[PDB]
Amino acid sequence: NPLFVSRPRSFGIGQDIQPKRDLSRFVKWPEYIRLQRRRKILNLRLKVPPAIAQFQKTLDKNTATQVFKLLNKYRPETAAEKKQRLVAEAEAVANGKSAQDVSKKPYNVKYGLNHVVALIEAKKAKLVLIASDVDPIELVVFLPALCKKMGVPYAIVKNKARLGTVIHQKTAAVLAVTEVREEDKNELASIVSAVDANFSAKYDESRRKWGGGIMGGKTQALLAKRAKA
Amino acid sequence: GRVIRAQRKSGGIFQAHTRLRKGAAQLRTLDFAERHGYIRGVVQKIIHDPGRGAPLAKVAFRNPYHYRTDVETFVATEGMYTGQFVYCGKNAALTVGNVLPVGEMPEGTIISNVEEKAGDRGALGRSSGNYVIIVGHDVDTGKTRVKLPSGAKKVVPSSARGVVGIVAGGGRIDKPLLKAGRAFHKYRVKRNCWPRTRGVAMNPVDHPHGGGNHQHVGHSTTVPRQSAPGQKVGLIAARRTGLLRGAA
Amino acid sequence: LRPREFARLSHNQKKVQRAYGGCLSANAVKDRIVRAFLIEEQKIVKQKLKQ
Amino acid sequence: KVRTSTTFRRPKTLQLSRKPKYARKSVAHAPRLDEYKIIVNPINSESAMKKIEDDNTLVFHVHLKANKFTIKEAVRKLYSVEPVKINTLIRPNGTKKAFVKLSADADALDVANRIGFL
RNA sequence: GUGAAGAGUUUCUUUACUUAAUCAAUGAAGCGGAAUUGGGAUUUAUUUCCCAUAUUCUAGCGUUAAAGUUUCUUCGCGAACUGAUCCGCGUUGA
RNA sequence: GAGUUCAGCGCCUCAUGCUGAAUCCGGUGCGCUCUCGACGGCCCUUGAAAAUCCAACGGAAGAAUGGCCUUG
RNA sequence: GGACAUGGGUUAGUCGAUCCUAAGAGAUAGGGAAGCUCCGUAUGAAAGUUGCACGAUUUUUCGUGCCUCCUAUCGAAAGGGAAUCCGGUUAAUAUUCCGGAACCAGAAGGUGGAAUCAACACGGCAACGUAAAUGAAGUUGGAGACGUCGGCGGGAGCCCUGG
Repeated sequence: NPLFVSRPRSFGIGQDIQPKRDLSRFVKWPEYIRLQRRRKILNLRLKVPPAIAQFQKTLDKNTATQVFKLLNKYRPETAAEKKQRLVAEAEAVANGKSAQDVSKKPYNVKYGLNHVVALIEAKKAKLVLIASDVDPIELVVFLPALCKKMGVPYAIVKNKARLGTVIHQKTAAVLAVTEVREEDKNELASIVSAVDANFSAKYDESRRKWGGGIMGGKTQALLAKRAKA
Repeated sequence: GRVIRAQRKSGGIFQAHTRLRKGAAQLRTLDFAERHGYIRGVVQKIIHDPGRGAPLAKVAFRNPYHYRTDVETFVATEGMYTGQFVYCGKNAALTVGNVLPVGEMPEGTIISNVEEKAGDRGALGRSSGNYVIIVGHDVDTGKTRVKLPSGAKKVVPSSARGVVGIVAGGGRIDKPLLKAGRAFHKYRVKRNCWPRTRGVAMNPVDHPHGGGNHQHVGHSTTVPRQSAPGQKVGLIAARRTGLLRGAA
Repeated sequence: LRPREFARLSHNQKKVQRAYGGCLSANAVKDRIVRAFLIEEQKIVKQKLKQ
Repeated sequence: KVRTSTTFRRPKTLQLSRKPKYARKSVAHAPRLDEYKIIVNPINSESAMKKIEDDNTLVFHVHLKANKFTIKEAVRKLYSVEPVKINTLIRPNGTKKAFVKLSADADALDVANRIGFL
């Protein structure tokens, strides 16, 4: 015990070699990492037009959870389900009526940008879910305006990947709900009411609300200190 | 005509002879130690740099981040000796041989190897016997006014570093070369610029001044500033000519 | 000897039996020892007197 | 994700080895320069005769790409004699000549007699 | 490009900002802001109005952690915190 | 035991063999060439780099057991 | 006859090239240029070869992890550089062949010696010496590695001189 003695290091300027510390904020990151970080910085800067800034507003956790719970009950058939249905239809067709006599009416969430746009124009989509991270934003920038013009409920949700998960795809740009079962009629109506109270009721206000335009970083504190005194 | 010697000095055989040169005379990388406190180095060598009148100083520092030592190539200041301790930083003492920010020093101090911008590792006052005088300061938008060896007044940010003292080497131009041999040896370790043939001694094809039955220019030697290459010879944009009979 | 001729020698023939032997002279080693001891003693004195 | 160095370096990948679905060449080539391409013919000039009868060395006309290892192996497996040293020469005509010294337990004269150029 | 003034439904100038663009340096090595801190002024006090750093030693050395708990419940040179305050849109400067 | 010089024998001489001796004692240098050692003068001229090799500071790691038959 | 014809002749771990770098040349990243191509050599690059026992029977180079200012090459038969001498031999080769006598580098570990009974030697005041005298990373230092001229001192070879 007497042999065990304290040997501290001052770590001051010009005294001891500095210990190992995190240098991530000073690391020269690769080009693609720098690009994807300075991109988000650039979007934070600059005045974003309202048609693009409207996608920064997204459904909260509980409504998104409720929406996806409704979606999971209406999902497209997988490969095994499609094969089984085709086998049953083929077996029944030979010794009976057509496939419509053994196959029920499908109830699933419509997907595909062109298909969803056509449904909105045809006033058949009772709920529209628009991804908030579509890299070419022109694909969905007109969707809120089209939905408002056609009077159909539309909501902006995160994770286009999560939207594609329900339809068993890597990524879905937009999902549409047209027909729902009786046991889920009330759930769809409540979801529509909550969505309309957040997006349709504020569409006119969001048309004139420019996004971004925040200096942030160090200069925000610098301006605050200068304006304090 | 023909391409003149001035146009031919773009490189090739006109490059500097740098085989025997020991390295650049940069001060140091502006780091945390110099920005906030000071760092101590030991002058381990004072050597001669071929092609340069002033001596050079090899100074060994201690790396603040790794187990290592860094050897610098300061421009030697007069009075410096091997084994001397030099200090570089904001909190360094006003002693000859130390490197301090210009904004941390009083008015009228004589310095050398002064930075034009904080971090370029020395730009002003580097030749032997030359120095820069700190004329004044300005705290608001911190900038320091200094007087250059040519008499010009320059404003620099009050974070540029300079070495207290005068560049070693004293008065070198006071001694005549006394023969072409000394001139030959002086410029041999510098570049291919010596000797020089007069333009009037050439032919009209070679130089604008060449030709004629007598060695003469025939046109005013003062040429405009906006002169094309090949005719920008003689006195370029001369404000005045003749003996400087009184100047300040 | 030439630089590669030292590889054929034994260890004791390229070194003097002393600290820093074969790298520093005896006088240089003595100066370093005295300088180290004196500076450390004065560092202890400065620490104690700084209170 | 603490980084103690102010630089980013590429991480380590598996780097799987080649598992081709077909051999690029159908049939492997036979060993080139085995023994018979290495050893061409003996030399029986006057100097060669003196070498055999005095220095116990045989003189050969080895191939240009044969080295002192392949020559030694070829001599061992073609004449059942163990060389002790081999000297290589390239003649002004462009052909390689080999001086192969046999051990003291083998007479080059009888070996040359067995080969059939004496 | 973004925000403030001014001029007898408009664009001329300045007066600021950086994210466009430009320059320089570096192994893009410690940038900014909070919390502790005491000389300090409010004032029967509250950091409220204020900025504070650890190495001047003479040509020595300084790296691969010591210490403190506490997880093991010490073959442990065994894991973690701490020693090295916390946070972040910016490698730093112009 | 090499080389050199001299003296003989065979006398086709064959392996060109065999057989006798000497190859010793001293000295010299402002001498010539090369080299080494300690110096001095000159420079506003200060008169390459790298491969490679060596040394030092430092302390990572070690386990032979029965005062003797036993390891690294 | 250096002509003509027919044959023969050049033997290396130690001599050079090969290795290193100089002035320079020149891919790669990247940027120009209609393009042939130009600039550019850690340059605005995710530019890894290397350091460390975590598995591992039991006395060891085989898959992770955490890692730190490395880096393309070409470029000297006068620059740097590991190491061979004597005698003899051929018609013609030899520091290469023969006889004798050595040296250097690399690889395993074949013996002997040395220290360590419980881990890493002694002697000398000291300069320092020995037959050995455990030493990983990291860092530092030295050699390589250096101008010119003049005189002085020594050695080798040659020259000269007495038997």
